Amino acid sequence: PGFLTAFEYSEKRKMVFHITTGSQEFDKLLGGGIESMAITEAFGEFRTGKTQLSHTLCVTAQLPGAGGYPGGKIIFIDTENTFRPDRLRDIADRFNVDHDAVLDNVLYARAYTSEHQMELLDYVAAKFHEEAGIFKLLIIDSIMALFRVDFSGRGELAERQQKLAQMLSRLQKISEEYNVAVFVTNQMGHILAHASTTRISLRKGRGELRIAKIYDSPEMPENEATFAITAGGIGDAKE
Amino acid sequence: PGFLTAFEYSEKRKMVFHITTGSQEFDKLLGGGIESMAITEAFGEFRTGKTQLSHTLCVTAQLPGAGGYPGGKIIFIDTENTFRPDRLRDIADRFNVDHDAVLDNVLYARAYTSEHQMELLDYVAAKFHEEAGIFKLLIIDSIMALFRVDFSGRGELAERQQKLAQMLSRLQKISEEYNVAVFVTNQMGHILAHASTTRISLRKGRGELRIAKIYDSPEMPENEATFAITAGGIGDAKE
Amino acid sequence: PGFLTAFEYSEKRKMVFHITTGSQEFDKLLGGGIESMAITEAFGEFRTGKTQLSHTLCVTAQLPGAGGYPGGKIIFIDTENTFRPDRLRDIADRFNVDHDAVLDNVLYARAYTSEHQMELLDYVAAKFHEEAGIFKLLIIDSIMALFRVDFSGRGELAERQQKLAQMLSRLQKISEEYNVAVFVTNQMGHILAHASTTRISLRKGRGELRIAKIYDSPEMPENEATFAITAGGIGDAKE
Amino acid sequence: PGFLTAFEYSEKRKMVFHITTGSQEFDKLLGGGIESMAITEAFGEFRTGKTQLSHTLCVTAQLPGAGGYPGGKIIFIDTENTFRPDRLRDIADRFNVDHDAVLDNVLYARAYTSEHQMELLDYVAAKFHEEAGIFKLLIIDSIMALFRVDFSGRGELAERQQKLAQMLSRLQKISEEYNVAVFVTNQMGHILAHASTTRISLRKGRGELRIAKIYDSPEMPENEATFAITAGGIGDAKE
Amino acid sequence: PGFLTAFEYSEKRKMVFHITTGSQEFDKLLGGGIESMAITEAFGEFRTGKTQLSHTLCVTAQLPGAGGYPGGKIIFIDTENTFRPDRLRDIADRFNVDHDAVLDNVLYARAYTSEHQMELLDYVAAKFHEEAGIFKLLIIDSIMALFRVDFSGRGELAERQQKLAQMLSRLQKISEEYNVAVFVTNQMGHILAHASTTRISLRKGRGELRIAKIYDSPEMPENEATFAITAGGIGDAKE
Amino acid sequence: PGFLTAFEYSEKRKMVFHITTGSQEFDKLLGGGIESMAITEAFGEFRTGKTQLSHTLCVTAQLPGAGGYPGGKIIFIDTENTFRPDRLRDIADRFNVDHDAVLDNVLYARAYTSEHQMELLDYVAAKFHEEAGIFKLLIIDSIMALFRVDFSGRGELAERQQKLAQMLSRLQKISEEYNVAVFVTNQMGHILAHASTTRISLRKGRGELRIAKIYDSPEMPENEATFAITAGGIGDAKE
Amino acid sequence: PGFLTAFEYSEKRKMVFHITTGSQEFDKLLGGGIESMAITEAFGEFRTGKTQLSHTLCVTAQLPGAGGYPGGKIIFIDTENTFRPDRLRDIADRFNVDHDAVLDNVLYARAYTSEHQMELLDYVAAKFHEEAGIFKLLIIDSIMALFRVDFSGRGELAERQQKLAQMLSRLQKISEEYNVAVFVTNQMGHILAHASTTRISLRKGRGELRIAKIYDSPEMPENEATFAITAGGIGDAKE
Amino acid sequence: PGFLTAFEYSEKRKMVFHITTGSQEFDKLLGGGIESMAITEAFGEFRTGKTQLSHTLCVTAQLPGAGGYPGGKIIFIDTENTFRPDRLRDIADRFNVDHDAVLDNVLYARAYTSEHQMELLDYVAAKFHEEAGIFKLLIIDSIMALFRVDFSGRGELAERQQKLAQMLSRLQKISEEYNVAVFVTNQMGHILAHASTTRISLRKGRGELRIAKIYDSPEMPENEATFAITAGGIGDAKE
Repeated sequence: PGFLTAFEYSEKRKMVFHITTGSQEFDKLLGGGIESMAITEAFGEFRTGKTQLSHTLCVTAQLPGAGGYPGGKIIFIDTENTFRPDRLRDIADRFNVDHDAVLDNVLYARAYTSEHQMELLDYVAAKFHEEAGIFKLLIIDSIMALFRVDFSGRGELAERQQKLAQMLSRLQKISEEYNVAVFVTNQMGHILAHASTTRISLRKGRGELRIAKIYDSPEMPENEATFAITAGGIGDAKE
Repeated sequence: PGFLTAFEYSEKRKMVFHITTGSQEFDKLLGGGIESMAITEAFGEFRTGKTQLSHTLCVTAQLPGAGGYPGGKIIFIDTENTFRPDRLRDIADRFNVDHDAVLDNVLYARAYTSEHQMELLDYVAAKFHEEAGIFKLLIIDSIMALFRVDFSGRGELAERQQKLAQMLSRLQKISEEYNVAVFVTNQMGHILAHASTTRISLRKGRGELRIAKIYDSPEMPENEATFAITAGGIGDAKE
Repeated sequence: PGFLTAFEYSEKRKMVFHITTGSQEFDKLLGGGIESMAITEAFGEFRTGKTQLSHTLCVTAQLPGAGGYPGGKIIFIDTENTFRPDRLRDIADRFNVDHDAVLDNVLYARAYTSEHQMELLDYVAAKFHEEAGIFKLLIIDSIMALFRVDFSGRGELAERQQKLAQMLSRLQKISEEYNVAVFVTNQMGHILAHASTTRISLRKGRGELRIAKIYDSPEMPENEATFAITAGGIGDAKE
Repeated sequence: PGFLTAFEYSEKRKMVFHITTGSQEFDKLLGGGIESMAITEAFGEFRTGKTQLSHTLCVTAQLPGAGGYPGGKIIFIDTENTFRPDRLRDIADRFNVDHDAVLDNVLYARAYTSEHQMELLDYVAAKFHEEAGIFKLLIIDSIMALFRVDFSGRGELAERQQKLAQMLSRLQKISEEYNVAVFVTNQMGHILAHASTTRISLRKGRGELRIAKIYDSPEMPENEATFAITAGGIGDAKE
Repeated sequence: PGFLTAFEYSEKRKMVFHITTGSQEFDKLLGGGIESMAITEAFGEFRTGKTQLSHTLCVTAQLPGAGGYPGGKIIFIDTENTFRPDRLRDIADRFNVDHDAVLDNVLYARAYTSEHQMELLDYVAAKFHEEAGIFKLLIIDSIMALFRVDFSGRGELAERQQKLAQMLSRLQKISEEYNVAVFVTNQMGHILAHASTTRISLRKGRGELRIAKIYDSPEMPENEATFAITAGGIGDAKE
Repeated sequence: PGFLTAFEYSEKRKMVFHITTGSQEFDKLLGGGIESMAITEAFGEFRTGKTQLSHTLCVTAQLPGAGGYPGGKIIFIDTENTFRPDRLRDIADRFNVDHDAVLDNVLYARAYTSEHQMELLDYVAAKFHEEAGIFKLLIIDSIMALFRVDFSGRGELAERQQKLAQMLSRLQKISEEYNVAVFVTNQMGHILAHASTTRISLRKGRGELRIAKIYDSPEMPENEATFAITAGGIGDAKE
Repeated sequence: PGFLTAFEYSEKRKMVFHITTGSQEFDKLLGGGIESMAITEAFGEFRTGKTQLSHTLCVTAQLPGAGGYPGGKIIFIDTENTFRPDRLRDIADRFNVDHDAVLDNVLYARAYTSEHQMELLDYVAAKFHEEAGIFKLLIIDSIMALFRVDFSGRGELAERQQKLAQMLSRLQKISEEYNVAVFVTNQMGHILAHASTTRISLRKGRGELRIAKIYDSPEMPENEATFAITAGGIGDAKE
Repeated sequence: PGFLTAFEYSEKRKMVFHITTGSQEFDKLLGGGIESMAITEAFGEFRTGKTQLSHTLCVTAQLPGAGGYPGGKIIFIDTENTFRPDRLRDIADRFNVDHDAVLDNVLYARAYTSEHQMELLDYVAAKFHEEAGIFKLLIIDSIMALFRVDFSGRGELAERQQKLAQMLSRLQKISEEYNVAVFVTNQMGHILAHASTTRISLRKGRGELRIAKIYDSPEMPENEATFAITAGGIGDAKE
């Protein structure tokens, strides 16, 4: 049938793995961190760490971890142009790992147009459908931002909202079907809400520390998560 | 004739069966719980149990019960992505039933687009028309939510309201004609009102307990229903 | 000629028969109750008896009565889905009549779409044109309600008001031409006014009793009608 | 020529005859009552006698009267559905005339649609063009009312005002050309003003009596007309 | 050439003749009365004599008068339907003239539609082009009034203002080219202003007398004209 | 080349001649009066002399005058219909000239439509291109007025402003190219401004005298011109 | 390549020559006066000298001057119609030069339509492309003014702004490519701003003197320029 | 694949070179100055140095400097028309370099239309794709300004915003792919924001000095940069 049983489905959910934020109190809000078969969004301020974090996971998703997560290659479509391999080699250190590796470990792609972006997504698939079990994360930062662009004024939102979900769906179908963890940064019943299953909001608690909270995610705790940031990516906020 | 007699019709209504909410005072508002040949809606808050309940019935509709209700397979189209087989095996327990069963007992399907959703509904039929008397519940949560999406702004509601009922009708025609009990969660003379014969409103009475009320349903009692929630699904609220 | 004489017409009006409301003071407002060759509308509140009454007449129109009214079969198109054969067998009693009869005595049909509804009306005809003198009532509750649905927002009322009367005319042409009594419930120079020759408004006078009044009908009395309701349908309100 | 001389025209006006209202002080406002080669309108309240009067003339136009008016057959297109042959036989009495006659004396036709209505008018002609001098009155009550219906909202008045006069002209061309007296009831430089040469306004002076006045008619008197109503139609209001 | 010289033109203006209003102080405002090769308009109140006057000239234009005006046949297109040959025979008297004559002396035509009206005007021509020097007046009352009708709401004035002048021009081209005197009644840089060369405004000075003034006409005097009205048409207002 | 030199152009400007207003202090504002190779406009009140003046020049442009102006034939397109040969013969007198002459001296043409008007202008050319040096003035009064007519409401000004200049250009191209003096009366960066090189405003200084001023014209003096009017056209205002 | 080097470009800029305003303090604001390979605009009041100045340069651009400017022929497209060869011969004097020369020295062309204007510009080219180094100035006064005309109301600015720059570009391409100095008068990020490289604003300092300032031009000084005007064009303002 | 690895990408970023502003405290804000594989924008006031700076870099990008930047040819598309080779030879001095060189060192192109501009950009490519490593800077000042032009009013921004990014993308694809440093001046989630990776805002600190700040750029410091300007381009602001 065009669908499977509950059992046969939970057969799959046993392959749900979390990718560490690199911040224990942050991973706790996500009860593990980034999840698979689920698009996760990054809510923030003008100056947010989402861009920083993206790299962090560019690696964590290589370091084996909890739940017997092996670690795997990655795809980093960069709409904005803030990707910095240099930041990577700066992190692999805090995790004591070969430089050329982490880098040989991340797939990079610049998103220019809002058609290019999906020109890409429909390709990310092929590479996932080619071989499987290798790619554990699909990080696109930021997805939206590039769409507010090619729009035809506040009169053609209709070609945008239509196009936006025409893909955000194709993004969902990837996540759960190919089993990976898709991360996404941006600054916006909004189509990119039901779309993303977990939404993290970010605020700054005075330079060093950052407060991560949830806007809407299954079993969402009322408490916040205090985390810090440094060269070595994201980590715990000590005394 | 393109229609049957009153007698010949009441011949059918004798096959109307209720599926337990798992909460006596809740089943009383529905005078049995979920009904057949009738779409039932779930009104709620940002954080409602409708999503939880859906699973509850994912099972109750397997446990034989009142009115000589046998129990049967099910179809759970999930628009939102909050279906959790794990929650099931956690309930079958409170009802002392084989795990692999309950699961082998539920048909799962993810709704991605608002066309996909009906691509599905027109199929749910085929499986119902293939063999009969097996499927006792059609649970779609949430039906609407996925439609507020593919819409073309607040200018093309016209393609939406048109499309929405183009199906909500096809949903009705299933319920009564194939005799099953269709449950539906959402958060909205509104097309999805005459559409659904029974509308349940949900409010939270301080974490543990929840107050279920009726917005509009035949022989609707003025009183509310106090029920609780736990791992084992929905149940009665004790002292 | 495409029309007949006054005499030849009054030849027909001698076949005008009233169908009892089951409430003497109610039948008096209608000077007999429901009339033939005339669409009668039911104005009411959120919780009105119109739905209850519909069944009442589902029978009364079988019990011979005043003006030498024989009694006959019936057609109950149900847009809403509140038809209850069970309620019937509960009434035939107060009128001491065979159960299987009353039921074998009513033609049932669910209205799903606003096209289906008329798909039906144009058929109700055929059955009336096939044989005559058998069907004494055409009860559609509610006619409107199902139309507020398939509409294309408050911008396409134009396809609705046009479609609505495209039928409400076909409803009139039935009533007078085939000589029957068409009853209709709903909650709205309004097209469904000139359309219906007799309009009854309903208000509730504290649970037990109900006050029926006229909004606009030939020889409309200024006085109201106090009637009650019970399992056995509609009846007089005693001390 | 496509027109005749003044003399040759006054040749025709000598065939102008009035049809009694049955109320002397009313006939005086019209200086005879209803006129020929002239559409007369009936302005009124929710509960007006125009509907009653229509029948009255259904007969008066059979009783020979002033100006050597013979009397003749009639055509009563009924848009509303309030025509009552019974009311006729109740009037012929006050005028001591055969029942079957008065009735055999009136041509009846129900107007359903706003196209039907004219489907009729263009036929009323044929019967007038067939033989002449027999039909002395063309009573359509109400003309407008049925048009406010098939309209396409307050946006397509343009198809209505256009259609309305497309006929109200065809109504005029009948009146003067075939020489008859067309009466019309309704409740509205308005197209149906220049259209109707004589406009009578109606108000109620406490149940029994009614006050008829003129809104706009050649040689319109400033005074009103006090008339009464009973089973025998319209008559004078005594002490 | 497509035009003539000033001399050759004044050759024509020597054929300019005035048609008496029947009121000396009125004829003085027009310095003779109605003029030829010039459309004259009649401005008035709800109850104006313009309709009365029209007949007056229906005759005066037969009585030889000043400037050696012979007198001639006439064309009275009647949009409104207030033409009364009877009123004529009532006037020919005050001018001591054969009845059958005056009447045999006026050409009558009812204007029904706004297309009919011009269907006529383009014909009035033919009769004027056929033979000449016979028809001295073209009286159309009222020209406008019939146009406010067939209009398509206040949205299609564009088909009206366009159509209106499409003719009012054809009316001008008649007046000066065929040399006659066109009179026109109505109640409105307005297209029907430059159109009409002489505009007379009418007010009522207490039943018997009427005050005629000018709104805009070559060599327009500041003074008014006091005139009366009776069976014999329009005349002077004595002590 | 598609243009000539400055010298070769001043070769032409030596043929620039003024046509007397008949009022010295008026001719001074125009430093000669009407000019050639230049459209002159007449701004005024409801009751202005522009219409009177038009005739005045109908002659002055025949009387040889200053700058060795010979005098010549003329073309008087009359949109309004106020041209009066009689007024001419009344002026030629004050200038002691043959009557039949002045008249044989003016070309007359009535403007009916706004298409006719230009139907004419494109012809005035032909007569100017046929022979030259004969026609010294092109007087059109009023140009605009006839255009406010055929317009399609305040929505189609676009067909009007477009059409208006489509000609007012063709009017300019005549003036300078054929060397004549075009006079124009009317009552309005307005298209008919850059269009007309000299704009004269007119006000009334108590019946007898009139005050002519300039709205916008090369070397426009701040002072006004006091002139009078009589049968003999326009002249100086004495003590 | 479709472009040249910086060197090869400065090769051209050595041919940049200024054309004297005839006012030293004015030439200083322009550091020489009018420039080449650059459109210069004239901002002013209702009564501005821009029209006067145009002639001034009609000559200055013939008088050799600073920077070894030889002097050359000129093209004066006149939209407005205020060009006066007479004013020229009045200036050549203050510069002691042959009259017939200065005039034989200026190319004249009247701009009638906004299509004609460019019909011209695309021709001014041909004459510049034919032979070179002869024409040193392209003076169009005023460019805009004629465009506010043929526009289709304030609704079709879109055909105007589009058309306006469709040319103002073709004007730029002339200036720099053929090396000349284009002067332009008018009265308005406005398309005719980036368009013109130097914008001069003009105010009047009491009849005799005028104050020239800059609105926006490379190296624009904060100071103003006091200049006078006389028959001999523009000159310095003495004590 | 349609994209490269992180390593293989950082392989490229090692070719990222900065081009000196000529102002140390300015280069510090950009941590080197202009960057490569990155469009840099210049925010300013009516009178900003962006135009001046453009030349400065027209050279600096020839002087070898930090990070082992060799120096190379350049492309200066000039929309505005303020490019001054003379200013160059005035700068090469402060950097002691051959004049003919610096100039032979810059590629010049005037942007006329908003289609021309891109007609160019798609060519700048060809010259970059022809040979590589020679052109180190692509300076377009100003990009926007020329677009506010050909727009079709505030109604067709839709053709503009669409067209604008249709290129600003093609500009990005050049920068990073061909490795150069694109500088851009102008005065405006705005499409030309995500578009440009580094945005510099400019304010004037009293004639001599200028304060450069950042509006939005990766690792944007809160501090400002005080720099000066002179004939020799941009430089440091001393005591």
